[PDB]
Amino acid sequence: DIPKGYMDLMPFINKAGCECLNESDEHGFDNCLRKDTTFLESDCDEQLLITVAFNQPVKLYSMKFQGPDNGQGPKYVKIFINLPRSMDFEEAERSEPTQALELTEDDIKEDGIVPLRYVKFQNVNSVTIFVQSNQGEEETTRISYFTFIGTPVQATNMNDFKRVVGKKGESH
Amino acid sequence: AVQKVVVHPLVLLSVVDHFNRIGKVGNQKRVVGVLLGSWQKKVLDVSNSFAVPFDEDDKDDSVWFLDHDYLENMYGMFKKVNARERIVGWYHTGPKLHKNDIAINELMKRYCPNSVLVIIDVKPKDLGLPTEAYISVEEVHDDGTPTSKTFEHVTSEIGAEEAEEVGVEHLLRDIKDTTVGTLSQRITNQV
Amino acid sequence: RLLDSEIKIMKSEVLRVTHELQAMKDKIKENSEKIKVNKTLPYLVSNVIELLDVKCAVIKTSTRQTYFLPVIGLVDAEKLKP
Amino acid sequence: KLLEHKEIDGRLKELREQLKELTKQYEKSENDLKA
Amino acid sequence: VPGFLQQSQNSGPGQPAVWHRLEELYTKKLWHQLTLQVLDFVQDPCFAQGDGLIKLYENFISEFEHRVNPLSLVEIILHVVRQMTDPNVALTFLEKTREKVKSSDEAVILCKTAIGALKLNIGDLQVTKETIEDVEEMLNNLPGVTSVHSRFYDLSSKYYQTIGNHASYYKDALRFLGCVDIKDLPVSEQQERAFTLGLAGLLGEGVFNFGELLMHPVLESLRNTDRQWLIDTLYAFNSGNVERFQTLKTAWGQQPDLAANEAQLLRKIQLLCLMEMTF
Amino acid sequence: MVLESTMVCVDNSEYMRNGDFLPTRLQAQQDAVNIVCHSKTRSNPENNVGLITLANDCEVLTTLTPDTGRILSKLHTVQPKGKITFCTGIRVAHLALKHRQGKNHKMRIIAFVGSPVEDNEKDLVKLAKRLKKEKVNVDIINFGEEEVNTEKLTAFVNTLNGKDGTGSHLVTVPPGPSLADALISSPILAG
Repeated sequence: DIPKGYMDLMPFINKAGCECLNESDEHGFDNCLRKDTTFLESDCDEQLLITVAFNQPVKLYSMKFQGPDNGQGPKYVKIFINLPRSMDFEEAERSEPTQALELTEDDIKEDGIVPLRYVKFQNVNSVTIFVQSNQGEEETTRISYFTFIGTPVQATNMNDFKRVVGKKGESH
Repeated sequence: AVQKVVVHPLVLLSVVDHFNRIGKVGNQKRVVGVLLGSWQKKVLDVSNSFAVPFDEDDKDDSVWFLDHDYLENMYGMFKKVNARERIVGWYHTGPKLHKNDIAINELMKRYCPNSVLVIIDVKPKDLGLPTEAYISVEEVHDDGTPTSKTFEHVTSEIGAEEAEEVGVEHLLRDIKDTTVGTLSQRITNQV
Repeated sequence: RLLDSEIKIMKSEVLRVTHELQAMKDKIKENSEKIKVNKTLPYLVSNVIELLDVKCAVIKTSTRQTYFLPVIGLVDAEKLKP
Repeated sequence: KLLEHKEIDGRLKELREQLKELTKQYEKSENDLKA
Repeated sequence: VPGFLQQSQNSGPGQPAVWHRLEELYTKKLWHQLTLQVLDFVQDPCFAQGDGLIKLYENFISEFEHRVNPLSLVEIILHVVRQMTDPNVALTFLEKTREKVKSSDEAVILCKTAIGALKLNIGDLQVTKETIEDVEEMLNNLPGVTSVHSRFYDLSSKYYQTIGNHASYYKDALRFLGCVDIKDLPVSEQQERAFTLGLAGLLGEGVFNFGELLMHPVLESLRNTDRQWLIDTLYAFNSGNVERFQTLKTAWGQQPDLAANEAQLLRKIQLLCLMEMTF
Repeated sequence: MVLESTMVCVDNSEYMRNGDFLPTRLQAQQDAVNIVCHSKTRSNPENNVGLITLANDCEVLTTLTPDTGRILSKLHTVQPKGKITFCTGIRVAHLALKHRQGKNHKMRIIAFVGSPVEDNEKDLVKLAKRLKKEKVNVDIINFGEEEVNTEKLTAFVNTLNGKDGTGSHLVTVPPGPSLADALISSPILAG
């Protein structure tokens, strides 16, 4: 599927980046990261805060929060970007998201792709999803599969540098 | 004690940038950073400041992160670029103090014996003097009132080194009102 | 009774002081190399003039110009002389 | 028992004296780099 | 040495609760719980006769004590020094502690204040400046605990016994009262302090009455019932009404040190009247 | 074995001047810190550790770092002064550890309870739920002055690791001359 000129942002995520919260130990973030029946389900309650970091800054265009039709699929999600620190559930309840989104049942299906306010996502390095509610108001929320679509922003390797031509060694 | 603290453009622009940086994504009542300065006589001159990772609990007013190692090595590197500037005081943007702040000042006193705190209310754009300065005091009050670990006001003002002065003037040029302003500016100043 | 009251105290503080000394030595080496990269020729030979206290030196350049130094530099005030 | 205690205590004292000397050259290095 | 916890089992009301209580802490080496209760019992309404056991007990506790809080000795020693009542042996009693009390806890100041009090008792002026001026400069560094300041300021308020200490006595008594103000001891002592502070204010050469102590709870709530004349003339001073009858009332209320200084007192009232009247 | 960041929380209350452990409790907790941190270091060099005091002002002596030498060095002059303020100490521990660089590192809190602790019964049980939603593994060790796992602490830890989680332990030390051996018997390597 995917849109025109965009590619999956999955190859750019970082394993050190992933800090999904409130996840059940049996069913984790890697599960909702896979295109399988493996899914993430929350542990304490329906609230579920999941953060992901990227190797290079990336422009996000759309997101696919696919989830099961058992009523545990995400309903209301707050979107935050470029968090400096780890983010608390109370803050997520009180902080203004980069984008507040209300998924409908069609969005949560396996073919359901959710558009994003692409203007607000141009130098995104770490996204945070605050799943606040589910359709069926079930005790725990399940994320069947979720990835990000967009495009890399053409960053550079800071420490790479290196001399290329010139005096080789000493100058003014 | 400390009779005066003079604050340069660079620190206030840096804290404005820090406030916009944090409130962009992590909107919070305040941000906390560290000032750098030098001592003349008993007046203090502050021109440098860096943001430090900080966190405050909403109502517990006793729970707080200020990063020790980050502060230390950031100061070390800022000394590497410019060694004159040593740690004096810490800044925050909250228009109000907190019961939690005196602990922040006590931690900062580990790095400076007479560390001075500065409130820089970036959001207010009002009558005057957007910087407030406070020192730590502990004395018997000489009048029978119970002693307490207290913050004490020290007068503050804005002063600029010549390079910062040309830098600020160039940006202010378009909105700049003339210094002389024969009658209009003087009457408006009296009003 | 005896020799048992200091087993833990003697066996730990020396290691900590040694580790602090080792890191302190590495930081000394780093400072020394930073100075070493900053003592590169030319040196613009010049003559010394009287010293002042507020320990600080005055220099007359081979280019025939007078400079005052707030600090004398990498050499010590006792060795030098007008 | 006092011989081992004296050995370790004298080693500690010598190490701390050498550490004061080492901190002195460290302060000298910082002072001349600041210079 | 361990036999002492049974030899000492007598000489106390309720032998178990007073000796076996600390014996259980001593036996199984739990130390700070012991240090809690050792200080607790010295305030008992008895003659603190357990100190006689403590004369040897200090040897048995401190051969290999290895935990004791320096305050959790000095606070009891400053009461044993009062209980023993011999000024000669007090000096050596405080020393065997002061020599070893040099830890990070600032407790040697308590010993210094104690010896200052004992020396003030035996000779109020001889070298009593030194036993306070060795604390004044070291009252700095850590001014936050303020109990040390309480003891020091109480001592320097007792220094009013030196003849010329009247205005400085007022200042230091106010400082002591600011160190701690909650009751913590009988209202008789608080009213005595308030009364002496009133005389100090009315008598000091440079202090006349001063305010906000007339509104200080530690005197007004105490003298509305008795000795009201002090507060009455204090209100007169803070009102400037140069008044004879109530001045004579406070004169017969406390004749020496107040009545023989009429010429001084008048000079205050008239002065204050000017202050009030241009106010 | 697991990739983790650990905040050790050592008591520096005046109650630390107890002496039930080997010669001095004050020295003993240092060997305890040594053995617990060595386990986290040898498991993997990337696993990192910081330290905290829970008594009096809960100051962060060391921020999270793989350099265990900084932790063992900072244990000097820990100076037992106050009393365990666990209520804010446990939460400041997690607030401090969450500022970690490598987010893949697991949550882990180890804290030393060497003093009696008072807390609100209605809320201490749901601080366990709080740290559950924050996904924090918390091992708490209790000392002789704690009357062997007060019911509040046992309930708190049981609900923190309830429903058969990691089984994070609430280990009471055997009162008297015993070190942290009860942890290295199994819980530190299994739990």
